[PDB]
Amino acid sequence: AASRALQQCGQLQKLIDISIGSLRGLRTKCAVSNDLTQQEIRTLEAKLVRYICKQRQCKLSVAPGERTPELNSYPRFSDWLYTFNVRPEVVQEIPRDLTLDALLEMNEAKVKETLRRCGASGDECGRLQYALTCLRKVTAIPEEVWNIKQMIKLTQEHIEALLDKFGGEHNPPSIYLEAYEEYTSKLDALQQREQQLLESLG
Amino acid sequence: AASRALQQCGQLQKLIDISIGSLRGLRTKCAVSNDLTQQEIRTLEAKLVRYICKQRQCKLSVAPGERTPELNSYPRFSDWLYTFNVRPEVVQEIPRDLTLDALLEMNEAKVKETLRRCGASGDECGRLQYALTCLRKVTAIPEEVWNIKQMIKLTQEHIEALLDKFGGEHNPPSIYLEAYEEYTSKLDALQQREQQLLESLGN
Repeated sequence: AASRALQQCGQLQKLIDISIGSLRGLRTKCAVSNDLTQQEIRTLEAKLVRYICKQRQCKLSVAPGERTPELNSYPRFSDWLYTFNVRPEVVQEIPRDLTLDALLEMNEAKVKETLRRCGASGDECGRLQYALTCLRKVTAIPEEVWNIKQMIKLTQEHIEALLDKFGGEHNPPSIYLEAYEEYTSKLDALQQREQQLLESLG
Repeated sequence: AASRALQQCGQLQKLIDISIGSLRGLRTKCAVSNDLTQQEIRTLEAKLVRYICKQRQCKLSVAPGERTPELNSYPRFSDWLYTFNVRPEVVQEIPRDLTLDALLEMNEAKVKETLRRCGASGDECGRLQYALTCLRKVTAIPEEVWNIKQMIKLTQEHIEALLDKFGGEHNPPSIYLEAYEEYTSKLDALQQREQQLLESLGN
């Protein structure tokens, strides 16, 4: 179990590193005051949180007894902080032995006071408090199978609704065309993943 | 301009209504403790915020003088609250004359005390405070043109990096395959929109 978990964290870390690069590019090379830039930042932040959660789940699936220190290093605290755009001068003022696992364990008043000691902004504290709540909520082929099937049904219904409201127009709005492309793509990704899960279950 | 802005708000509202339905389904028909469910909820919340901001931009691009009350009704405050999963018992305890435009005008202490008086949770107050900050940051064909071109370059680089790290594998991880599909799709959506913007800028 430890070998499989460490391999998965390493794969997840490649996605994280790529995504952190793209997030920095959106934040520095794009117009941040633009509503599409903001949508894409939020979407990439969401993927990074998912990848970080999956690394943590991989580490916790192993019984605690001597899961290799390489395995215990995932997820990386700096990756999570960078996901929520914590200023790098604040990351440098963070204690070395402090981990995301510790933040999850403290109460809300202690989290905020710890962030303030590092110089975190009031805007930065609410980000991480919200992030810990979204993180804590999350912390199985058949359970993944059922959930993916519900998500396919909703995605099919979303596409049908979009087509009902905008289909067959000769000057379709760009904002509709973006949703059409994304959701028909999402349906194909989900249907593919469902086949992967039905095989794993079978 | 009032006619065009109202028409755009109407199109945007159709996307909002559809998206609110899908968000409710994710929250009620799916496993909310699942990390893919959470990603998809976050992604739909992001689109909803974008649609609401675009409605607000449409209303504000028109000079204020007698823009029709139908136009002034966008965005709808309940749509924004539902996007951040505010409990309906809290929505009912919200004053009628209270608008999203007013919350944007208040200081942080005023926002929190107003939310608390409606019975909002501590998790709901920080959620909406975070939402107002993300909202306030946002609140033009050539500016859209330039931004899309930067986003295309990053999307292309993201795909190239995905293929560098995972391309040519015989058992590719599902999580990679999901990213590959999404980003190659996103590149096609961006490049199509770039064509549309280059046409509008041209004329």
